[PDB]
Amino acid sequence: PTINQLVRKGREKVRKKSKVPALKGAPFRRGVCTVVRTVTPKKPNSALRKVAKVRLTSGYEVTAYIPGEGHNLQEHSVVLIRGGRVKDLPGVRYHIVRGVYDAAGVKDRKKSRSKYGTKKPKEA
Amino acid sequence: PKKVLTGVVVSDKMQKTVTVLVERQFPHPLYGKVIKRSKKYLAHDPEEKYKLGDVVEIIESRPISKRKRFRVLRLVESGRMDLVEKYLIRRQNYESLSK
Amino acid sequence: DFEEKMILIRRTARMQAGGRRFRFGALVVVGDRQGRVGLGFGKAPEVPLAVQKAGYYARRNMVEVPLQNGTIPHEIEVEFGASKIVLKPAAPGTGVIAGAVPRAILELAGVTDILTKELGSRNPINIAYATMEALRQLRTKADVERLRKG
Amino acid sequence: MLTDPIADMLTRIRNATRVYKESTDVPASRFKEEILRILAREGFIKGYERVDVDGKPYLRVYLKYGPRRQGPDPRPEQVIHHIRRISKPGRRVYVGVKEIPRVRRGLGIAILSTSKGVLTDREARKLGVGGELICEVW
Amino acid sequence: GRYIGPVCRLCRREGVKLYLKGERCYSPKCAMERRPYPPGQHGQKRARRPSDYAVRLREKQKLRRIYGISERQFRNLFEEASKKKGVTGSVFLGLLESRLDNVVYRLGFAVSRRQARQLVRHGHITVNGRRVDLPSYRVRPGDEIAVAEKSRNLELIRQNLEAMKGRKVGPWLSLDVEGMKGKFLRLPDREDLALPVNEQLVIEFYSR
RNA sequence: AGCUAGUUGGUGGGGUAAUGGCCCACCAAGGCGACGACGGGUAGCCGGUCUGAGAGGAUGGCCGGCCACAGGGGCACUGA
RNA sequence: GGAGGAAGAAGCCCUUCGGGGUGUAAACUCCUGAACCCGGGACGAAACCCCCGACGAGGGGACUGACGGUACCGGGGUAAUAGCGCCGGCCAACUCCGUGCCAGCAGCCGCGGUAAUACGGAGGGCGCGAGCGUUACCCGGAUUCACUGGGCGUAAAGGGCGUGUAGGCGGCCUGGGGCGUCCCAUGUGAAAGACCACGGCUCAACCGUGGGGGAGCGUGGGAUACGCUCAGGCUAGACG
RNA sequence: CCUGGUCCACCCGUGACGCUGAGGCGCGAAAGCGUGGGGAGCAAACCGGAUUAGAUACCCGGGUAGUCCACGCCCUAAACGAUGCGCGCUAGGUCUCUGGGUCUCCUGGGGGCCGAAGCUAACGCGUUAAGCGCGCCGCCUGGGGAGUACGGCCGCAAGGC
RNA sequence: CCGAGGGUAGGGCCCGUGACUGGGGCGAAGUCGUAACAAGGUAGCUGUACCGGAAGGUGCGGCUGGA
Ligand SMILES: [Mg+2]
Ligand SMILES: [Mg+2]
Ligand SMILES: [Mg+2]
Ligand SMILES: [Mg+2]
Ligand SMILES: [Mg+2]
Ligand SMILES: [Mg+2]
Ligand SMILES: [Mg+2]
Ligand SMILES: [Mg+2]
Ligand SMILES: [Mg+2]
Ligand SMILES: [Mg+2]
Ligand SMILES: [Mg+2]
Ligand SMILES: [Mg+2]
Ligand SMILES: [Mg+2]
Ligand SMILES: [Mg+2]
Ligand SMILES: [Mg+2]
Ligand SMILES: [Mg+2]
Ligand SMILES: [Mg+2]
Ligand SMILES: [Mg+2]
Ligand SMILES: [Mg+2]
Ligand SMILES: [Mg+2]
Ligand SMILES: [Mg+2]
Ligand SMILES: [Mg+2]
Ligand SMILES: [Mg+2]
Ligand SMILES: [Mg+2]
Ligand SMILES: [Mg+2]
Ligand SMILES: [Mg+2]
Ligand SMILES: [Mg+2]
Ligand SMILES: [Mg+2]
Ligand SMILES: [Mg+2]
Ligand SMILES: [Mg+2]
Ligand SMILES: [Mg+2]
Ligand SMILES: [Mg+2]
Ligand SMILES: [Mg+2]
Ligand SMILES: [Mg+2]
Ligand SMILES: [Mg+2]
Ligand SMILES: [Mg+2]
Ligand SMILES: [Mg+2]
Ligand SMILES: [Mg+2]
Ligand SMILES: [Mg+2]
Ligand SMILES: [Mg+2]
Ligand SMILES: [Mg+2]
Ligand SMILES: [Zn+2]
Repeated sequence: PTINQLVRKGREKVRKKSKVPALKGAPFRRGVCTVVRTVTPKKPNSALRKVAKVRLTSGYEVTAYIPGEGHNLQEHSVVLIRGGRVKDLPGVRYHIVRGVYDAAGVKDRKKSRSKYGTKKPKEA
Repeated sequence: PKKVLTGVVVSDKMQKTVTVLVERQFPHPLYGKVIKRSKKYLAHDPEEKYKLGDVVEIIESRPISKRKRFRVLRLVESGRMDLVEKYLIRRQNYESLSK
Repeated sequence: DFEEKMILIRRTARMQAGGRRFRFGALVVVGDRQGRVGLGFGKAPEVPLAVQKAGYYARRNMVEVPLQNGTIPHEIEVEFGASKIVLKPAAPGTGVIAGAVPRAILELAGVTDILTKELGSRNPINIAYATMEALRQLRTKADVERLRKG
Repeated sequence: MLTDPIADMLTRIRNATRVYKESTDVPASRFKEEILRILAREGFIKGYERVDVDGKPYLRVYLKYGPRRQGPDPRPEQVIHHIRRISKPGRRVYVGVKEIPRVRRGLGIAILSTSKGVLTDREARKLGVGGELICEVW
Repeated sequence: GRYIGPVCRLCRREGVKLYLKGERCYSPKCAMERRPYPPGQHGQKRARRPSDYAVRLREKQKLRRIYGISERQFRNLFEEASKKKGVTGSVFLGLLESRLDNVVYRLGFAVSRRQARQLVRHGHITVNGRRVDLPSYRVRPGDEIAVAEKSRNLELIRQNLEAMKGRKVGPWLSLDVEGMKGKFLRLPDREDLALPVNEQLVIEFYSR
């Protein structure tokens, strides 16, 4: 483009899409489970992933992931939502934060626990 | 200093007033190249002395009417309709920009 | 004998009824650290052999890097095909800031204070090749006005 | 019709050297001469002289290359490695004295018109002025 | 902060040896003299050629671990220099050395750095009169780092001031061993400092 | 992608601390727009702040300067 | 917490059953004393007011502390909280067991189908430390809006082709103006922040003092190569 | 018969009067549409005959719009050199079209092939540049979604931008 | 006189939603055929037209990114 052309048209700023409408630029969002089901992986994987559709505060609703092993989430459980997708279950684009509201931590888990919201146990 | 400007009278169809077209230049804030840009100022003419096509100096004068904050300072050069022709054409080209 | 540091080694391959044969590659730099360096690329049926051939051609083709304070004479840019490299001289006590390719090459060449930017294609191989021709084209106030004699 | 004759000249040269030609006649002009002078006064050429090709005044400008070379491609190096116009007909470039470029870390030159003669980087910076950056040569 | 725990263990890993201990690291038993290999179940295994990162890290890490300082301050310090004019290489150390807990190591008053600290901390040390408990306190040129009147009478400041008698000390310092009180003469010059670390690499690790 | 009826200008008045179509009469028919008028969206603005080799990009919380507002909206009174 | 302390406890983990590892780490030994206990205890406060002088310039005298018995100084004095992240590659840190496309990991490339450094525990290791991780958003890397600093034969990208309006661009020489452009002086560009120095709080963070800068813009003067404008001439472009 | 562009020659006339070009306007293959002509051959559709598992195809025998003309629409395209236009400069070798000259030669415009230097990711380009430069216009910014949707303008429609 | 707003009436834009409808994206191993990639087994692509369960076919002109 000739200089003149830039004086006319000018360059166009990029601007990107919010990979996550968790809403008011929120850290996280709270919500209640509409369903608690078990979907199945994509391309070359195979399994039964524990997922829950959540009715957010923002009148919304999204399928969300349940981390860890086993849980305690029913048709009316509250919950807080974190937001990272899952390169495997088209649909899910937010994660459930373990250990807040009606969401237990991960039972008997000892390794990395920030993630998975299990308390530090006593050694005795 | 009461600002001054130099431009052509491009409309003389008011009672005691002229539209003075006024050009300015400057380097472009990012792409350098000097660029042309203009405004139009409505100019008091209590003697309707100034006719169409005249290049003139204007001066930052006291508010005479709405839209009208400049008095016609003094003549710079009569007979310059060639610039007026540029204005009026630019304007006439607009008709061919609608639907 | 000089320094001799190894840039990168890769396993390539070709086809043929029955399976795929192979070959390994060795891009290698070399330098005492006085202003002398050489780049050499070595291909061979085995890792070690290839790394060997590396140094051999390395020493074969080398260049006179006119240092100065431990930095470099002037600022230059060179494109090798799709890969472009910028070498800009820094004051004593800065560091040798660059990718593994241009840094490696630049260390044994001596330099201690140099600003570098890797534009274009960042093909390891090609960056190297590029870095050299850069140095190759380095001038000092001397050999400068040495051409403006007459 | 040549939009910018200067940028032409420069290129005329740039193309000449590329194959190591003796001289090359760029159509004449007081400002081109002025420029050329600084290529000689600073030694990128042997120099230039006025001529004619049918009442038509060019400028014979004799190049200047380096020593022949050993190895393959024995072709010499060049005194004029890189010449390229800065301020252009479609993007005039001006500079205060403080802004003036420092070509190729002292090794090169930046010719450039001014209110008191066509100076160069050192020449203006010392003369204490600025003006239209004309081009950079080295 | 200041680590606290197994030390003749990085004395290991880093390869090069260190005297975070003082005396015993002179024994024929620094655990280093005995196990010239880095800790953990492996250690004695065919060691893979480090990545250009691995190097730059280890270096800085090594150095850092010497003065037993917090990555924070080490970093703050790095930048402290980076900012200041001149060759950052040296200057990063010039200030690394002005640390009161370091000056009270180098000025002999103590055996290990991790003891010098605890000294300065407990206020046992002092400066130009007024006491101080600020390990981080940057010593400038021309400073009286004495011992405390209450502290001259300590068995340990004694046994430390012991072998110190006459023992030569840094060319940027001074030691009136009788009156147990040293001066900070100037800002070191690269050579004045002897340490097992390519300063460049560190500079480089913070340009990542 | 066309906009405009106090709309653009004028004479005379009203009004204010004071200019002005601010307001009112009568007069002329003007004023504005691709250098983007009109309309829609969004936003208080700046000294600064974050980041960046820089040119830039993002940003305006605490502090300082200005504007705006005081449940939504209008009004005038007292008064420097 | 600091210094010493085994060819190196037990427990636990690997093991080619010889051994290796946590690891000087622990114990243990001495010395140091965060805390807490007792005492002493502010700067921040010198004016307004009164006497003399004149109710003034100048001199003297006195009252007042929320924080607060808090800082800070002195003496005594106990070994006295550690946690989180990762260890397939980018990217630093590796082995056992369990598991068996299940349970699960996941930023990307991908991992898991009976011997998994990629899941889950363990041992060990790397990293940081009263923090460590995660989510969200801004800039960076992105030279991927490219003025600096990108491109279009086939990767995305030449308008199906002309004509021409505005606009952008303008051959050689001489003179006038000096609009851009260039220089100097001056006003302005508050303070705070920033950057350079110096000190105050035990350092620092914070904070005070001083200095140096800032494009822009107004004003006065100056320069005339390149761009502009007016004036004169030419014939290499273009037309006839 | 009417008419466009274009090259050469002579150095005569004008004296920079130029280049480009958003919008505008004009032209724009084939198929397609309107009204009216025309209709031999060919031939979407359509009908049979074969082949075939089937054969809404390929092949065969028929055959209607259309293909043609007039006037008016439509405005697409592998509308291709997939290469915007103008100017200057940077080896030559070869054959070819068409001009001019004291014509075994020289020079001017044009169409090709191999190729210096140079460019190129490569293939290739290369005085008919994709080299080296300047001017001005148009255009690109991961694939699919989709040249779809909506709005708008145009069109009889089909559909176009 | 003007005047907050209230009322009546008619327009403009934007959002949500709606029986039903159109295609579109994705989904480890469904039914039908084989269109394209090698002369792809009738060279391919293409604008348009018509037709067919579907890919697709055929007509007309065009490009080679075919022979
Ligand atoms: Mg799998
Ligand atoms: Mg390139
Ligand atoms: Mg009004
Ligand atoms: Mg708002
Ligand atoms: Mg950048
Ligand atoms: Mg109100
Ligand atoms: Mg690793
Ligand atoms: Mg994990
Ligand atoms: Mg694991
Ligand atoms: Mg980077
Ligand atoms: Mg950027
Ligand atoms: Mg550019
Ligand atoms: Mg690109
Ligand atoms: Mg393409
Ligand atoms: Mg074309
Ligand atoms: Mg196209
Ligand atoms: Mg024009
Ligand atoms: Mg001026
Ligand atoms: Mg300031
Ligand atoms: Mg004449
Ligand atoms: Mg044209
Ligand atoms: Mg047509
Ligand atoms: Mg037709
Ligand atoms: Mg018809
Ligand atoms: Mg037939
Ligand atoms: Mg037939
Ligand atoms: Mg073709
Ligand atoms: Mg074009
Ligand atoms: Mg030819
Ligand atoms: Mg060719
Ligand atoms: Mg040719
Ligand atoms: Mg997308
Ligand atoms: Mg598309
Ligand atoms: Mg279409
Ligand atoms: Mg539509
Ligand atoms: Mg109303
Ligand atoms: Mg087919
Ligand atoms: Mg087929
Ligand atoms: Mg076929
Ligand atoms: Mg077809
Ligand atoms: Mg058919
Ligand atoms: Zn040790």
